[PDB]
Amino acid sequence: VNRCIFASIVYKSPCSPDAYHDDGWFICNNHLIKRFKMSKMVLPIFDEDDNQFKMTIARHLVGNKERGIKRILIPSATNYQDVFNLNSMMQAEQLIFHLIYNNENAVNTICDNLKYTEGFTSNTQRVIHSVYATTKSILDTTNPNTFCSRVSRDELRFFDVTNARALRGGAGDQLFNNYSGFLQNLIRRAVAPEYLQIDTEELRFRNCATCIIDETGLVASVPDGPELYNPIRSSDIQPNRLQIRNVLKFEGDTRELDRTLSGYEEYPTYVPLFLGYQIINSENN
Amino acid sequence: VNRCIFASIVPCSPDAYHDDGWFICNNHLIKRFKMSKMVLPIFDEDDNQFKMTIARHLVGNKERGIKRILIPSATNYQDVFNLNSMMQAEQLIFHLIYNNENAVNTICDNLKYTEGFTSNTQRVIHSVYATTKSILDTTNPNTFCSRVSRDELRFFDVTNARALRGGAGDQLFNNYSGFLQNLIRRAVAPEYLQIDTEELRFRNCATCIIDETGLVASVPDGPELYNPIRLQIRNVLKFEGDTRELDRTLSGYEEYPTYVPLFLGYQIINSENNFLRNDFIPRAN
Amino acid sequence: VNRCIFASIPCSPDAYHDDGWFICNNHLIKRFKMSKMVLPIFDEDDNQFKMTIARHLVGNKERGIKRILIPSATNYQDVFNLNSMMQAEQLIFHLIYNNENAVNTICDNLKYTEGFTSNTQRVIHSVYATTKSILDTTNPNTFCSRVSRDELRFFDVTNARALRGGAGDQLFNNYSGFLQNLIRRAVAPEYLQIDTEELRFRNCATCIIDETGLVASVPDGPELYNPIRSSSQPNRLQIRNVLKFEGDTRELDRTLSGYEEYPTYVPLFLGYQIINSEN
Amino acid sequence: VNRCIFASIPCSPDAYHDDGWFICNNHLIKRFKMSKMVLPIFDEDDNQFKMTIARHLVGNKERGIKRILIPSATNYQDVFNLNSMMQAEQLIFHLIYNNENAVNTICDNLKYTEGFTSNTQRVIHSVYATTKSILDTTNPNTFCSRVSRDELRFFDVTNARALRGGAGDQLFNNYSGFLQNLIRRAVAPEYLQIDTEELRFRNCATCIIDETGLVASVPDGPELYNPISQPNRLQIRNVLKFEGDTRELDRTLSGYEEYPTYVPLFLGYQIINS
Ligand SMILES: [Zn+2]
Ligand SMILES: [Zn+2]
Ligand SMILES: [Zn+2]
Ligand SMILES: [Zn+2]
Repeated sequence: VNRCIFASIVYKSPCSPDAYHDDGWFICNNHLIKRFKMSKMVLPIFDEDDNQFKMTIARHLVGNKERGIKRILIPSATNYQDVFNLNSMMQAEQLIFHLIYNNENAVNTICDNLKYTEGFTSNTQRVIHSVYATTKSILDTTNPNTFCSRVSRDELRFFDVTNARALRGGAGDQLFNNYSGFLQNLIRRAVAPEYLQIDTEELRFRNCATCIIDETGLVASVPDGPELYNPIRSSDIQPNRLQIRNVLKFEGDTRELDRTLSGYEEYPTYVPLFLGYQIINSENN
Repeated sequence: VNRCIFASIVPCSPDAYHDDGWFICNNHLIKRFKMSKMVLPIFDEDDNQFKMTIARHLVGNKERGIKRILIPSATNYQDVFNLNSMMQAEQLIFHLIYNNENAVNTICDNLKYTEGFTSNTQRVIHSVYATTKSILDTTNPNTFCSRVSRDELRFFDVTNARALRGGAGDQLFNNYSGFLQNLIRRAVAPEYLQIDTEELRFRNCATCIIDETGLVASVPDGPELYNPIRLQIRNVLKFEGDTRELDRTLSGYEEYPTYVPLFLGYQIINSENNFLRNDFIPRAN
Repeated sequence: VNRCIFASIPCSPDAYHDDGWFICNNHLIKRFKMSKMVLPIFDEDDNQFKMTIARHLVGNKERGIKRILIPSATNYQDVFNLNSMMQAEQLIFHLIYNNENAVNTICDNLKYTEGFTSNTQRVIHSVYATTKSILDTTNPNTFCSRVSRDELRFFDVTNARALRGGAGDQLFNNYSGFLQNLIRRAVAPEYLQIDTEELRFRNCATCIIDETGLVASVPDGPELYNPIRSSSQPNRLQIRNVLKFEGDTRELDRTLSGYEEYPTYVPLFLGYQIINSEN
Repeated sequence: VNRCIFASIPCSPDAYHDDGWFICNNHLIKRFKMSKMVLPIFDEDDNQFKMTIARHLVGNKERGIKRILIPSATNYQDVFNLNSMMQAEQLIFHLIYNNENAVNTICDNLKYTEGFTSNTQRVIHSVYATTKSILDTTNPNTFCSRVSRDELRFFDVTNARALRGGAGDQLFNNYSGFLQNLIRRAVAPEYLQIDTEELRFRNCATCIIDETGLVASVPDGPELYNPISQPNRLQIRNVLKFEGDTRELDRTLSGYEEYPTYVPLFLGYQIINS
């Protein structure tokens, strides 16, 4: 039932129960925290008030104080190994990552290593092969670059729209493609465009984008100036050597005054992901 | 207790009864200015909290010009306010607000010309008048001994705050009646806040632009964002709610608000904090 | 009997307890960031006894003027928004600093009020008269006994062998005897010349005195860490910068509890002192 | 249950439990006139954290040899009469100080008198083997097989700023790894760069380590107030010159806090980055 690759892995995998349901997302929200700093979300859209589309969206908890690498949400096939250091991680995780990045050479090296171990042949071979095949089969349950484009559509999505005060830049759609198509689907669920064309009409959803794609990887960054403050809830996640941090935090009184005011309309303040443009065909000409 | 200015009417929401500086029902707020009494929760995620007002615009997307105007400039009041439709009390209120002494005295003589004034309704009417008067009087920051902002100053552009530049919008704000200034400063959340030692950016991009024509909802650039809500045409568009159910997973997903709240102007705090926050003094710069 | 001066007008319990200190610990903490305490002493043996020493409480990250514990009579008018607190405290401050001009100014400002010609005048006379009475009980006039007296004894270690001291050592003699005494009561002389031998009790003085007043400055290097602990304004808020650590040895701490604890503080030491024959 | 070295054939309650001190505090005083202690410190964010430290009680003593806290391998056999101990414990000290020539000299007298039934050979050799095993548990490099892989520490602060502690640190490295370990227990650094955070903890170091041994104090002039052949029979008697109160006037101050009354060992420089 549980789709999650981590739920396939064998420790604990206390997946968020959603993964047992129709949505079919590749990852439990828990592991979404684990490596991605992001929460799946919805942004319902409607005109006749039938709430029709309920389109998915994602929010990130990237700390404002993060710099450099930590700004990167998802590293490129270049240097993801350096970003992650999978030796901090189990062999199953290493396998999965190498598969996703198509590091088939490393996959070969791991299978060579395990070959000569008796615990491989005696016990683990069924686990390794079942996980390998199952994972790849899941990927190829979509892989719309392959498989007749059975899943989704051409979809007419673009992420590449000009920043008008930028130069005529734009690159690494090649890299987008090179991402295993489950990644591309994930993005197509994470990031809404600022714009959509209806078959006869265009609609705009935010004043400005919120995220960018470097050749290095997806980066939550302002196009200019300081990053916005992110109040990371800190409700959710080792320091075997002791770990320390400074932090800047509130102090002050008077909060009681809100007792009455709390009745008013209240605004959620998370950081959504915006980038790109969409259209629906009037006809599949 | 009910302190909506439109209690004077000779109907307000119960929410008006809170002792709060709105001095208006959400009812009349909507019915005149297409806005809602909203608030911002702000957190430092120890569950240390801070809070501010919000009011999303409600005016429909398509309509233009005066339709984009939320409240006209005094020089342009009647262009929006079709006074002839609007009851003399309403007219007098507005004229006072805009300082239209001329119209005030005009209505004064109209009292006599309304030979029904012989009915001694004048007593009630003028009582209502003075009632109204009271509130403006209280709002008047110019009263010598009234308390004023000194830890704080609000501005209506980034540059205007950052260098006290001759922001024409800020100039015209000052020129407006003190009540209007008060209501604006009450309603409008900034894009940025400087702090006694720090600065915070809430969004990379402002909501709207305003100019000497009046209070204006216009976007800074491009098209207005989507804004949802007998011999006539309902003209409704409709779209394929095919019932492709997904709630079985999505129901837990957090839903981003579909609203256009205010991120307009720039606040400075630049002093040893002595907020004294629990008082609605005019608190002028 | 309440000993604290401020109790005239929330005092710590030691105010009403038999403190030899002038001031309640609450007021001391608020104003000058210090805590009242002691050190024991031994006649080479279990035959042991005490001497008072305070420790200051100022943070590691305080800088410039903030480094001052007790400013001089000049700079204190800048260090403290004297307007920030009730007129009576202003008058008390001016009296203790001998700012009698400002005292008279406050008196005139009060008399200007039309409500002064009432029981307000009685209250004011009573309060400041009692304050002055205590002050003059502390201020030398024919003072000769052990109690509440000192007599030409030096902290300048180098000239104290000559029974002399530098102008900086003289400095506090410029202040009221109240100040001079309570200073020396709080801060231990690090060298001592007992009537029989001279000894040292610490090698590295923890605090310094300047014309600006009492500076809780390190003589050298970076300032030492301080945990600000315990101890208000509905009006006020701000942001705090908080260091913290993780990786707790919680179950090893059980074993760590098994041996003597040495707490850490900044006890106040400087200079030198001569001691009289005692009985 | 848990044991110190001196469980080797008395033991102390201090040695019912250990964290790599592996001596009674009894023996700490008995040998080097010091007591072990903990140094709790905190941030008020419920952020308590503790360090190990020791204190000596040998202030106001004179001419060095009286209050040297630790000998040197060059001189320990001189400053301590080896005849003070029996049952070849001299060999244990020779191991600790790396005088394996003296170890062999003792073994020359342990093979002599075979002790067929009592197996005095074994009687010494079991202790010696456990000593060597513990010493290489405190191996001078603590190679990763040796749990308790130490973090960096420096003592010559001035080159610890260059991470190049000089002759003092070289001599420390030459000293037996157990000595190094126990120094890590006893001596708090004057400075720690905890993720570059160069904290300072005291006005000044107290003790100083010479190539000849640990000296309780750098200065010998400004000595600090310090409370506390025919052996087993000596007596000393004291005289004091200070008429005063009958130790009751101080009862006024019975309520207030008192500052600690010790001279802990503060010395050196440390870095702990990532
Ligand atoms: Zn999972
Ligand atoms: Zn109303
Ligand atoms: Zn008091
Ligand atoms: Zn023992």
